[PDB]
Amino acid sequence: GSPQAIKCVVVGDGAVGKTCLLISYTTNAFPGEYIPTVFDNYSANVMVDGKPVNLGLWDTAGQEDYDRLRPLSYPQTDVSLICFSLVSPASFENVRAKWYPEVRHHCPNTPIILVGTKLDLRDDKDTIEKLKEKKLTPITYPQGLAMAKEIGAVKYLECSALTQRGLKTVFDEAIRAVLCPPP
Ligand SMILES: Nc1nc2c(ncn2[C@@H]2O[C@H](COP(=O)(O)OP(=O)(O)NP(=O)(O)O)[C@@H](O)[C@H]2O)c(=O)[nH]1
Ligand SMILES: [Mg+2]
Repeated sequence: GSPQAIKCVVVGDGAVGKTCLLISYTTNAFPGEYIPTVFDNYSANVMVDGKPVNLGLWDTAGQEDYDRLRPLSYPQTDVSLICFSLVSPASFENVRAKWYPEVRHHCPNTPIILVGTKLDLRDDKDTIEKLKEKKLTPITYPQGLAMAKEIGAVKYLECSALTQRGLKTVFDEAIRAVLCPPP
């Protein structure tokens, strides 16, 4: 047959690491240094569970200024990654306050993966200490999983675009959430 075409849209607050996640996955290199994007397209031709897939990846802008344009990326979405940074509690709460409602509205009845980004920073002695000074604490795995279940996500996954810990898994699971498994 042909590789199954699967459209995956990536959303979440500005600076949670959406573009880095995509560039790290598709090229194996982490981009130079930060810079907001305005809807870039990426792709991956891969095997998952013995099936070839053409994964089309749609990056989106997290900033509020791009709210009116973001919806143009949603038609025909097969799976959505809702991203939050593990070291930004606000970005976590925005999963329920903003991103889930937006995705559910524009992409009803398609799978969602919840992605906790910047896993390397949850492990950063410094970063922790620094969050502490601000009365913040990183989001834990159980906390993340609970958000996932609240929003009906098929999976909760944690990763670092920088170290690539758990990176491949995010995309294999986004594809698995779409494919029809064996009998
Ligand atoms: N430590 C660390 N930093 C990361 C990781 N991923 C992205 N970052 C950093 O976080 C910042 C934002 O990343 P970026 O991918 O541009 O975020 P975005 O979600 O695409 N922002 P926007 O919605 O504005 O386009 C950059 O400084 C980038 O280096 C990570 O896995 N670990
Ligand atoms: Mg970006």
